[PDB]
Amino acid sequence: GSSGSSGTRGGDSAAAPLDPPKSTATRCLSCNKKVGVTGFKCRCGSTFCGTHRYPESHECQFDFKGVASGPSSG
Ligand SMILES: [Zn+2]
Ligand SMILES: [Zn+2]
Repeated sequence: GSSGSSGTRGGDSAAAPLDPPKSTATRCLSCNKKVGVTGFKCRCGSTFCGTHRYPESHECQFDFKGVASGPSSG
């Protein structure tokens, strides 16, 4: 057996999916990868990694400037 503990309190959390107070973290929205701070915020608010930071890579839910087209992957 071993001893140890880790926890944070406050209003740091910037983006996170609908989850209970049991635990909260920051990960990508497509690869659910630990992005923490390095994460790249998007117009939709969500947080992605340096791989899915761009919109074209991740179907941005937030309607860009309202107008919508929906680019299909040939
Ligand atoms: Zn990602
Ligand atoms: Zn987005």
